[PDB]
Amino acid sequence: DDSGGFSTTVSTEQNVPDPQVGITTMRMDVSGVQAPVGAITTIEDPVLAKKVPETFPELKPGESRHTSDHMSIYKFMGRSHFLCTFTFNSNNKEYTFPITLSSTSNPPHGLPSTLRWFFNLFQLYRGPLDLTIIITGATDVDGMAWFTPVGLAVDTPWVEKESALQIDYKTALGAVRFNTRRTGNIQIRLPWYSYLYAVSGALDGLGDKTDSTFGLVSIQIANYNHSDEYLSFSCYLSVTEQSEFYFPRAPLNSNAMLST
Amino acid sequence: DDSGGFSTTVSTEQNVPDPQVGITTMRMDVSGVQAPVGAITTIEDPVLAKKVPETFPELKPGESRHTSDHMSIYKFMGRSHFLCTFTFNSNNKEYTFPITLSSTSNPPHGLPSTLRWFFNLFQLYRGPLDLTIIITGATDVDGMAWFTPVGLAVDTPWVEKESALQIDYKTALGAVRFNTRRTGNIQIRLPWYSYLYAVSGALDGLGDKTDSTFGLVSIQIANYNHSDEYLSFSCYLSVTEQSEFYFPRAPLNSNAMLST
Amino acid sequence: DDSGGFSTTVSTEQNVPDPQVGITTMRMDVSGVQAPVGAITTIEDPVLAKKVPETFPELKPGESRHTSDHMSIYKFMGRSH
Amino acid sequence: EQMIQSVDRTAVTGASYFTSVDQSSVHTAEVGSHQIEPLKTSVDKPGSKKTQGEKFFLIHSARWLTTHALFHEVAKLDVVKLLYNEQFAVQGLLRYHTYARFGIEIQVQINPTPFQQGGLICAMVPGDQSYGSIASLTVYPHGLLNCNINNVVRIKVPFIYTRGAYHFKDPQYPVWELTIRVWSELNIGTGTSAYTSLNVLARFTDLELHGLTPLST
Amino acid sequence: EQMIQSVDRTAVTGASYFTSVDQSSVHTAEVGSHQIEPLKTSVDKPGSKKTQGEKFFLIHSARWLTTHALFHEVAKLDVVKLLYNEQFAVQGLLRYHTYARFGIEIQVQINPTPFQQGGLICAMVPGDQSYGSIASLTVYPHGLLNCNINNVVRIKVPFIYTRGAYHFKDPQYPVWELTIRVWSELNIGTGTSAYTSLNVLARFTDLELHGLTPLST
Repeated sequence: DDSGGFSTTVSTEQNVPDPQVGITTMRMDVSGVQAPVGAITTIEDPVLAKKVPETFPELKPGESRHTSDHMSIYKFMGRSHFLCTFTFNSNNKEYTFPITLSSTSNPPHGLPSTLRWFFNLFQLYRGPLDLTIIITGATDVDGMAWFTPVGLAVDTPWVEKESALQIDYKTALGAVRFNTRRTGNIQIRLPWYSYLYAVSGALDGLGDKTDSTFGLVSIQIANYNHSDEYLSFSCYLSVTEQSEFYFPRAPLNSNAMLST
Repeated sequence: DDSGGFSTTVSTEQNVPDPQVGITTMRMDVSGVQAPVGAITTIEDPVLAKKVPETFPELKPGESRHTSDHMSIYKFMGRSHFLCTFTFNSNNKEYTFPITLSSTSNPPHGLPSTLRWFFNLFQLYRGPLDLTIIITGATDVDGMAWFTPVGLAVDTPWVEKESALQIDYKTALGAVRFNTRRTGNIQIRLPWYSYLYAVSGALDGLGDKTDSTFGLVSIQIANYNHSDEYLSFSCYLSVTEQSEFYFPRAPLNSNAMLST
Repeated sequence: DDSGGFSTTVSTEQNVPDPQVGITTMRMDVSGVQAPVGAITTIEDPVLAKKVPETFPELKPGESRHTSDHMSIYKFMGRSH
Repeated sequence: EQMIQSVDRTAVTGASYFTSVDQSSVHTAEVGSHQIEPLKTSVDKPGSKKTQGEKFFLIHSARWLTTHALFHEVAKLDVVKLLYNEQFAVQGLLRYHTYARFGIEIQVQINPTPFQQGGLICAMVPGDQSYGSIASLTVYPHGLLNCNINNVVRIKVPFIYTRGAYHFKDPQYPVWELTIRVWSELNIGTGTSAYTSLNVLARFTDLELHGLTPLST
Repeated sequence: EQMIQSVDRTAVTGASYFTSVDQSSVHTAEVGSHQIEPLKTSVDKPGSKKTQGEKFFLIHSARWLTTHALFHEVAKLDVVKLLYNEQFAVQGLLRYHTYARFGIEIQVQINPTPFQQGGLICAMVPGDQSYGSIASLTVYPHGLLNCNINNVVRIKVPFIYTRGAYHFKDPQYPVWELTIRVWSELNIGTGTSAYTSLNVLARFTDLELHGLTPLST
């Protein structure tokens, strides 16, 4: 061993991801009249942990009927989820919200519902995301929505106000201008731009100000001038497969899951 | 030498464009325990300038993760940029603005923000461009936008007024008529029509009246008659790859970059 | 170099013990009418120090008569004190 | 025409990360060379990074009692922040380096007298437990100290962290928090020692360094 | 008759210089393994003994004047005793080791303005000059700083000493004394700077260590 590890006893592994496939299938009978030896075993040295569990007579458990397979992470997370929503009282103002995995951050400002529950399952995350937004109410309203990477000059989160940024300084960042009239819904793939190797939501105090933020998104509206007619927004996320994952964690307690 | 150059000493080259590729990759270790000879050298005779810099031990600097490669000029400039914007108080009037690389010209009338910073990097430019425009506000408004080559009869820049041109004299130049209703956004490729070999923005005085102007663009609106409802415009540019570039320059000083 | 020494210039040695044998012998003429180049040299970089000294015409300096050789440390220190 | 020897005005030296460029220059003066004197002074493997940093260190210890209730945390420890410290000679390596990355390996030991009973749980959690529920700690790499059978466990983790490598002077947040809980409370007889010791060990693996610098001082 | 698996009562671990013998024992829990993440954080040669100890260090400096007479010692220096010190990160290596042996290499530098004149002599003498006459210092390894030509010298010595290897806490006597003398006095013009700087460098070679120990603290 170049790494210097000395030992008499065997060295082994534990908790290998995706040991088996979710769908039930054949990728005979299972076990009987031979020996149910694995029943009694000690739970510590992973060797004996990595033995196959066996208890009673069994039959090969038939076959799933349907091919659509729900326990692969992607095919699951394909379905989007709620993210955040808000309104406007005014014309020609901008609202910004961060996208932050902080589990400490508690909604209405923070990840609500499923997503909150979601990203605390594993330490590391990286890759692209899919932002969608949806509009309501008065039409022939215009908007521009620019995406701001972490740390660059940005106006406050969770605030409805007019910006001080150069329109240039905005638009060059990449932008989409659109009319509430014609479509009203949007699907765009967030890029992955970070100076981080990855991002993570299980954090506390100092770092949570940083590594927890995937990035910022701001939206500004124009020509809403007539106060009536009640605009509102909604935003949904889902993850393509070009993103990946790392290193599971323990899931949240009951008291950590909120919803609105 | 047919050109007559006599000399004893070697003749060489300097500043060959695109010496290396932006992305980090392998197109071993780099240098060590052999000689760091290039460290000390004289900076004048380009020979010794064209030696490879070497200082310390190194390792081949790994690999970029992503293929999307941002330091090729095109892939950069693909993203458009702000250009100019304005409004209308009236019905059935026309506004014209020039497209001019003049660095002397200072916005609000002139190239603002990024583009201003941009075209002062290199002497010569040629080829097509991509003009886009975007509309706001009241609908079922009609417009026609014709493109006028340099020098031909054209009404004043930076002015909102009704034209004296024959509608014929307009439309035959090529035109696009459109309704604010149905779409409202436009993407069209400016042609390259000039009696110039190319165009350039680094100029002063007399010539800047001429070689700095890529061409003119005018827009006229109709049926806006009802004064309310506040129309406004915006215009964005980006360059296809059929355009090219020549001969770098020095970039602008801090005090030359404005924005709005 | 496993020891990490980097350098452009030659690395060399200095002051190698017992370069020559005390007794005078042949272990021709020495030098002349060819070049007395080693006369002028710089004394620092041991390379130029390790050049053979040469100045004038010479003759091979004959032979010692006796074999008993006194400049070997042992044969000297044999005599007690 | 034999030319006389030319003095060398310009020559370049170098070592490690260092460089000089010298106009006074000349050749280098050696005497002798590397040697091996076959009667060996001390026959241990000569010291090196392998020798030093890779070794074990006692880190933290606390006694474990009965009065602890379920999941009463006996041990909330940090791997890194404790190693870096004046008390070790491994301190030397880091204190001169800005950036380091590494794997970790842990030993944990107790000595329940077999008349006692109970069990402990060792979880290596990056970041913090945060609001992750207690119940599931077994998800993480772990072993189960059990008065009955095992008196010892060994856990091994490679590097996991959100940035390129850890940084000592200004740690963002502790890499590996080492948590220990009361898995099944200690119940005792009468007259038996109602307490028992607990100890912890660590060593780096594949330790790599970067960025020498005095600024640590 | 398939026997059930036997718990392993006795197993032995070890690392570096360390050893354990454990009766609670069981197998070790890995996750993952050593990795190379191909986008490299910092591309310098990773740190190691080669990296650190082998490097140069500024040691001692003094200005050199006219008023110095013949053989007025400008510099009486010690190699070892100065290196071992708080001010370096190489300090780390030794301070945790009792015994060390090594080769030495020295740089010496000045910058006489060519209008000045004089010469200096650098001798590496183990032990001390003692009563050894001044005149002969050239016997030792040495170079000659000469305002005319060389502004630099490089000396290299391997290990020479009367015992097995040097010992820092209780040095018998300094291994390499570094002496410097005024070989030909500095004579100056009028208005020229009447002084000139002098600097010294060092690095170990084939550095070997033995005997880790806290007792340094």
